[PDB]
Amino acid sequence: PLEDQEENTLRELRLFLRDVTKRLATDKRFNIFSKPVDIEEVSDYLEVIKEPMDLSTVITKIDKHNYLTAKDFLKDIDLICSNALEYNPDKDPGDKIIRHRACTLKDTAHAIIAAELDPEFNKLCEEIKEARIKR
Amino acid sequence: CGRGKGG
Repeated sequence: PLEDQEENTLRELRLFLRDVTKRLATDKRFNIFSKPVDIEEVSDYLEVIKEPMDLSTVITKIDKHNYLTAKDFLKDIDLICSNALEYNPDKDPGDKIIRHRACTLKDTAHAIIAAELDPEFNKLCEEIKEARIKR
Repeated sequence: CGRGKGG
């Protein structure tokens, strides 16, 4: 009944989220963020970063029905960016590019979300998230 | 800060 209409609305967001995540992942610049960080080159990511994230993990989380709101999905694109700034020093040019792309990834994601997605449509998602986190 | 990616 109601739970019906609900999942039709979620399925729709969940579809959009795949398309944003495909767009960010094709982008040349965001390539370093499309894999999980390796611990071969980086022998200390996990001692420095307590919550790793990447774009392919986001992909799967979409299919795992983890993102109830666009805001939830941005919570994880946001964690991509803060992870980079928290890990990489910004003196070396090499270090700096990554830093740049992380801010850019974040800004790109938000602008897309800000521009393609109907404000009325978020409100519906959030009203569904608060419902499912109850009864 | 971490050691860096490239070294």
